[PDB]
Amino acid sequence: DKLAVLYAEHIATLQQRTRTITEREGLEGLVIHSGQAKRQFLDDMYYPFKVNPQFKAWLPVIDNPHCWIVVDGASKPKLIFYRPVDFWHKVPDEPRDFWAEYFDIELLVQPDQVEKLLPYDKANYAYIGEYLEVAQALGFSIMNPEPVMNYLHFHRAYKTQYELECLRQANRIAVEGHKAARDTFFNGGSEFDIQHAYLMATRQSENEMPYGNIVALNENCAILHYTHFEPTAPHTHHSFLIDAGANFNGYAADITRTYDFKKSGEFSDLIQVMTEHQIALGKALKPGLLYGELHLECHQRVAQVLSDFNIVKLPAADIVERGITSTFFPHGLGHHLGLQVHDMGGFMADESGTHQAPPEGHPFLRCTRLIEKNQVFTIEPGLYFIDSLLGDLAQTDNKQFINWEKVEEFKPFGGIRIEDNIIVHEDSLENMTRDLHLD
Amino acid sequence: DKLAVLYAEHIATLQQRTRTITEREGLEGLVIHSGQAKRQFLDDMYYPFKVNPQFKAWLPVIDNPHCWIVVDGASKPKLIFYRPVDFWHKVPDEPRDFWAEYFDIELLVQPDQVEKLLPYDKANYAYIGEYLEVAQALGFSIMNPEPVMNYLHFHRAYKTQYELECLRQANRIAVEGHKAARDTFFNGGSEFDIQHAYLMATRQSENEMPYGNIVALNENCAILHYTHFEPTAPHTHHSFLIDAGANFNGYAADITRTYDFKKSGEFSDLIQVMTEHQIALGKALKPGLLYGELHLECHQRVAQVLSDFNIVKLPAADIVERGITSTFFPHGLGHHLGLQVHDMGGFMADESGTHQAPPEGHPFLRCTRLIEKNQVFTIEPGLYFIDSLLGDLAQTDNKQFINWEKVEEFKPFGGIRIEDNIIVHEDSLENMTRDLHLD
Amino acid sequence: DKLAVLYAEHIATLQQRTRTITEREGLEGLVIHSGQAKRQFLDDMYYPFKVNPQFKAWLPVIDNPHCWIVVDGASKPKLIFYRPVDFWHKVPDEPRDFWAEYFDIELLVQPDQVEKLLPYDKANYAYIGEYLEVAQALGFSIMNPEPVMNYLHFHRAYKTQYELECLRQANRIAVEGHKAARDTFFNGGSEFDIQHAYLMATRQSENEMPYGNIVALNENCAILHYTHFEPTAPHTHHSFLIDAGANFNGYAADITRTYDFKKSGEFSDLIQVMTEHQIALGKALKPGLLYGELHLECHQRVAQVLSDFNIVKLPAADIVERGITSTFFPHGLGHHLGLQVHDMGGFMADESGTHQAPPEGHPFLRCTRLIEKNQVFTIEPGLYFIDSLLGDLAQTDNKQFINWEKVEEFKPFGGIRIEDNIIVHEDSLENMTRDLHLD
Amino acid sequence: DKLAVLYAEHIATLQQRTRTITEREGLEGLVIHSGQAKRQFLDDMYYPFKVNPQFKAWLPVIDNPHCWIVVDGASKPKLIFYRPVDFWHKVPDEPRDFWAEYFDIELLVQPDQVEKLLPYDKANYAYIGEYLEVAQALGFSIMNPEPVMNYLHFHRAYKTQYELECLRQANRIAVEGHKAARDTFFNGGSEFDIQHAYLMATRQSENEMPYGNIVALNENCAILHYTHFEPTAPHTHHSFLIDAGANFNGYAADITRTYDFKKSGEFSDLIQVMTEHQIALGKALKPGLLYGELHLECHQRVAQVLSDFNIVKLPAADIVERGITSTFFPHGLGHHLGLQVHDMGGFMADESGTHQAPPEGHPFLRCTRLIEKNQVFTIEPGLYFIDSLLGDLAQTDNKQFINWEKVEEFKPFGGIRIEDNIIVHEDSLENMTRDLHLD
Ligand SMILES: [Mn+2]
Ligand SMILES: [Mn+2]
Ligand SMILES: [Mn+2]
Ligand SMILES: [Mn+2]
Ligand SMILES: [Mn+2]
Ligand SMILES: [Mn+2]
Ligand SMILES: [Mn+2]
Ligand SMILES: [Mn+2]
Repeated sequence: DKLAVLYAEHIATLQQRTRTITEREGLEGLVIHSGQAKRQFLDDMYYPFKVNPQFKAWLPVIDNPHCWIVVDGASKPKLIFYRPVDFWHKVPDEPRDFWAEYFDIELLVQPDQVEKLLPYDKANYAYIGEYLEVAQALGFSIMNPEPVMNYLHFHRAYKTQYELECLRQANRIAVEGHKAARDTFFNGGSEFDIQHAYLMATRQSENEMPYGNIVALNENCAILHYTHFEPTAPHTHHSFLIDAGANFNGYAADITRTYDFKKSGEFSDLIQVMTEHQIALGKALKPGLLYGELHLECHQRVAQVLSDFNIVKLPAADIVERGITSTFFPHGLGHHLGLQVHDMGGFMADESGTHQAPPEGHPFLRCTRLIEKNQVFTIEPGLYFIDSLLGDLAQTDNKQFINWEKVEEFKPFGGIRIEDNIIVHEDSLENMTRDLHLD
Repeated sequence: DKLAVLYAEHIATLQQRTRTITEREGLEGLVIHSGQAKRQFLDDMYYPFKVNPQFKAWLPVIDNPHCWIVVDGASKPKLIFYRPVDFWHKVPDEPRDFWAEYFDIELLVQPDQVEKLLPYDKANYAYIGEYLEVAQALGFSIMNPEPVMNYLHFHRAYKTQYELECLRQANRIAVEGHKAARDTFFNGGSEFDIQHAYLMATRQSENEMPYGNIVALNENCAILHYTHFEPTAPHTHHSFLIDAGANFNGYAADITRTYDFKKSGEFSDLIQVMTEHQIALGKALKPGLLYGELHLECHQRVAQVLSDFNIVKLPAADIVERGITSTFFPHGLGHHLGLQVHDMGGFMADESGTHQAPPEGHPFLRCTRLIEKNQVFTIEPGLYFIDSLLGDLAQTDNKQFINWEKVEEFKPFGGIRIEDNIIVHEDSLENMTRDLHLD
Repeated sequence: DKLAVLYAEHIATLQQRTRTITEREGLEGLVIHSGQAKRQFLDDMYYPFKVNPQFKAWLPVIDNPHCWIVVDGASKPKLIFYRPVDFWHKVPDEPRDFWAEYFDIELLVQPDQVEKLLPYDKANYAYIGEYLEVAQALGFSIMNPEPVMNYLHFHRAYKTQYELECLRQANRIAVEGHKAARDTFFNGGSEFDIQHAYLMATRQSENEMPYGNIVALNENCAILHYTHFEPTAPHTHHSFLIDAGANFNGYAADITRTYDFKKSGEFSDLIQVMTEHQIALGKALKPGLLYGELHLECHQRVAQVLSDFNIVKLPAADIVERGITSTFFPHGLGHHLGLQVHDMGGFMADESGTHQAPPEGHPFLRCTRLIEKNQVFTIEPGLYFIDSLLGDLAQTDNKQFINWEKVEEFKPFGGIRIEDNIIVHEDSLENMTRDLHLD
Repeated sequence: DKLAVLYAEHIATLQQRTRTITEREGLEGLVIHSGQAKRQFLDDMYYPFKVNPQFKAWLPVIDNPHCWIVVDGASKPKLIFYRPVDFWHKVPDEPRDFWAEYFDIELLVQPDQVEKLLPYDKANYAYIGEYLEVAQALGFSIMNPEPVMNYLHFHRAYKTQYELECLRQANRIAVEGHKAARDTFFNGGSEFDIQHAYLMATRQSENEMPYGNIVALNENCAILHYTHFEPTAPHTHHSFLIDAGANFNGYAADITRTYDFKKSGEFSDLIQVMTEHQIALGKALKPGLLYGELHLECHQRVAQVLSDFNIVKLPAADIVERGITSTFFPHGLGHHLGLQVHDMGGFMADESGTHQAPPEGHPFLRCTRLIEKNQVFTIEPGLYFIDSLLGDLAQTDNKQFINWEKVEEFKPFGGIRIEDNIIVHEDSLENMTRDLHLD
């Protein structure tokens, strides 16, 4: 109904985008491959299927390989839809969903008989997909050409109204998970118990999550890419960090929340100050401003928190210029969000694919691109107590400046990250995460 | 300590098998590659890791890519063990578990720094792994030679005592899952709720499962490769079929049970009668018998049930000779079980790789090989009410013989399968599943 | 094959222990004598053969005298095997059991032709055996020296996985006995019929039993060391108490069960709660705990049962404080079990041999030693109505605290003992008896 | 009542025998020790009690150690009777049996205090017992003096009218036993099953048996000291050799029978012929004939059977001269029987102890002594096909003579032995075995 309608402009929007770049590069159209299931070595099991982002761009079909889109930006889009008819599979209906009518559908019953339903002459058609050799075998010659990719990847930054609804919906699901996650941390459950409380509340499986959820207690908070889910709970609960999203129609939420168990004490106050910095950095988004500048203001804000709590025995500004903040805040402030979690385009200046330079002493910044309307961002300010980095700084001459007596008090809490998913409109911001009553 | 003691003899066995086939095929040794992480197309997210079965045949390291085993059956096996030390990950400990003692362990910090740690001259070493291009770049020319793969796959039928213990231990975990899934069925939970109770009880995540679990309610029970998990319950609970295992040290369990929701009933009775055949089929495993024959026996048994219950209006003997049983029982009785769920060597007559022909009527049978001691099997007799297969039979000259009214009564219950994991001993059968008092 | 595989580590372990103690005490090795058959005074009949425990420690040859072991913990163990070849006995083919390969076996034809095969200079060998006058005669000087006996007896508490499997296997057999014995009790069989049913089911003779079975009906249950087997049944069957085990490869089961003839009654109730105390006392075994204390914990469990059943008219705590419990429960809770029923090392705190003080309440205790993993225990809590012991309590201060009217009610039923055999693991207890599903 | 009256003559008959030898050797009397329970090496378990034959020659007390008889052959004998009073054993009744009134009974409650109930001056008393060390401690100087031993042993050959009833009561029991044994053989029971049917029917334990029953099937029959009891039955049933007795009041039976499973064939005929010969040997007992000759007569009969059946080509008498009957009949013909199975005196010429010479050909014989009245005997004529002896025969110049094709047809049946317990009278014979109609 609501989403169904917003889709019509989605198509038109893409249809145009296709026309522009097809006709510009001398192509008669694109052929976009959802992809294939990957078989495990020597085995008859498969890896969980992951759809070509460039395919699901067009429609919410994320769970079906051997699917093909042919589009030129002029003719109605033709879709080749894998619907096999074996007795061991639930024979699903012919596509009668909202997106169906917007495509010329042909049913493919066996993955090898595609070679007939694709254009006879594939000399001016671009294959957009992973399986290069499977392409060649079919007749294709042009395969993922950089101008088409660079161009398509630039305009992915600009979401249609359909996309923006999808992302809103993804956050709604995620937020529900986060509440169930939070509640089981206060009951004293294990990492494993929490992860499965989240999945339970989202009503999504481990493999539907758009990224592997990070569910950390105590020290594990500090570990940024903490994958493991400890089945037994710790002897004592101090801190809980969860970074977990959800899927809707190919679009990802991405929400991080840190919690103190005692709701009081130095760590409790540390999160609340960081929250203040987060929300502020959340509102600082506006078109015209380069994303890199918010990243510089984040280091400024952390430096302040490090000064005020006497983790570092220096004024805010001296902490920044010395390069100390990077030990406690080693990662980007955030990134574009959408079909892919770390979404495409966030480094680009123009549709050619030209790189937008990163600032000051942060040459690895994820998202540096000029903020515009219809762009969706993450805001992930972090403050961590990581041993390997604290160890590296201990060797460095800055060692004298660090209050190690304070650091050691915090190590059992691990660290903090707070992440929201923000839409930038023309004269307003839509904090999708905070608009849904998640503290 | 028990597992540890069995493991010395595991190494001795594999060293001997390795010495036999390397000598036999003119090889100086062989190099077994754990595998790599697969990056998703155009993305920075990866697929879940899946260790090379040939790698995990040696030791229970299933979570670690960029690991290499160099082995000739005479020298102490060399283990190149991936252990990166980055600040965003929890530093893993140097391998110190029971198996470490049995390998000369060198640590590998960067995957591409492996060049220096493999044999200088890879002339007569066979690479065993998925990643052929990498093998070539490193200088290997022999890769997965059929003679070696066939030999190893043949002898994988004969479990060491180490392996049988692993498999036992796997069953033990899976049963905890089965118990919890059953209880939540009888409390009127959804397919999803059930699945997540299984995960909760076994304390293993979705991707730790040896295979995608099948959690079906009522009508989904007839769908053999049912993968979906309905978040919402059906309105009325009739039947529940769960086929789900567990991992221990790289060895799978593989258990199916069917339940009726009501205490009693027609389907209730069909379950227990089917259960009676499954036990008897389980007991009919005896060395020097061709598995194929038990499959034939299964068809006889399934016929008797179809006759007795008045689903088909013929005597059991007519039902087999008319071909009717296939419609209700279309798959194999079972398979070898081990490192792989459909384990290697199961179609083999000898260690060259030569096929053992299956029975005339069912030429698509999995397990055809001569039963022997120290082999582990499944026994999955089934009776399903499958639409596409029933339709097909309504077209044939057997339509008159089917009680379509009684077939319609059962359709809401879907189908039945009951699967156990049995080790075959010299003068006894150990039914790992039933020893654990699951019912 | 399972036990065969475990044996390897067994030999290793014993070798290590031998080498440790033989070096420590300046011994070049030790000689371990199986024993001899004892002739009956003035007769040409012999007593039944009872192999030296120190001999069977190494291998399961328990029915052969004139066998010798020479070991230093380093060189391959020598076995002098007695193999007489006269027409009047069945000459079995040379040793080819799973243990053969581990020994340099030299055949002995005549027991007095052994001096040829033993070390010429016996100065630094210790003789371990009973037959001292034979030791001296062959040239031995050191015999059963305390330093060595003590060491071997201390580490006998730590069972190899082989030894644990042996002990499980003995329980398997014993349990078959207890079922048959229980059954013929309920069929109104005599003590003699029960015994012979036990032997019939265990498929072991009287002389193969690791101890003289206790098989007691009615009032005989009150007699702790009841060796008689009354051939005619009593007039009424009230109670039955069987303490009986089995042999496997030289290791002992030691199970006790008591039953009421009617399933109902007060005595019946008493069994049920004694059972519940016995189970709990079973689960209370833990590494880092003096068995001593578990003995006391029993006493207060016993008192509570006497309180709850109007046998003693005091609150639990005072009952144990007076010394009332020791009349109804006049023996130890249990003992180490292994090669010997009351296995060695039970009361030592160190491998020197020095004692482990019993609690202040009782200085009679068999087993006082600090519990650890890979140690096997009996839990024999009991409550009896012995006249003699009740007669002494009549002649003391606490005489007017007892319910003589209630005691006479129980005296037809004799008493209760409930004995299990439990292996202590690191983070679990394995109750061998109850794992086999004898109630 | 019946044997209660024959006891007084028994006592008296001994009182004389004593007086005679005590007077003659100049001793004030004898002290006869029942014995002691032997402790197992390093253990708290004991061997089963075996009573001093000399102690049980007076009365039937076979179950009780630490009993002492003081007897001079003049006064009424004294009996120290072990009667402990502890809470772990049944306290039995003060002797009130048919022998108690003939002894001045003194009660012993603790073995340690026996040197106070015995004579002050032990200088002129002989200790008769096994425990030479315990004697010295008590003060005895004379121990087991040969003149006395030889005398009592000589006269043991002459049974009192009491002793002859006892051995009649033992034979009654054994034969019930033997019937069960035969029945379960035909029913296809194992050696173990047969043995326990025997013990069940006799209502006596293994250790109550006067000797180790020999229960042999098939090829085991050829084995003379076959002690094993095979728990599983053999493939096919052919033959069955049992040699098992019983006990009454310290007096042994000793009966052997052989059977054929088919009641027809050549082996069935060989038994039948051998049992005629056996009965004819059992009738050829006459006072005044030296047993030595019966053996020779025996050897000449077996010879006949070896010529009749084509085992040996030669005629009866040549067989005997060539010495070849010692290959098929290599043991004695029989022996005196009483308190001990191979009873005392059977090699003695007179009461001094001088040995009666055995027949020239066979110095290796038990019984050589002249047959007289009141002397009980065994006749064990045997024919066996023993590989050991038949190997010694084929490597001599008598190979040619025997029929090797024929022996190989009998080897499956092993051998034959038939044994009866006969009282020799003045003008009659009393075959106690066959008088109770066992065939
Ligand atoms: Mn995130
Ligand atoms: Mn993010
Ligand atoms: Mn299966
Ligand atoms: Mn399965
Ligand atoms: Mn015990
Ligand atoms: Mn016991
Ligand atoms: Mn005999
Ligand atoms: Mn005899």
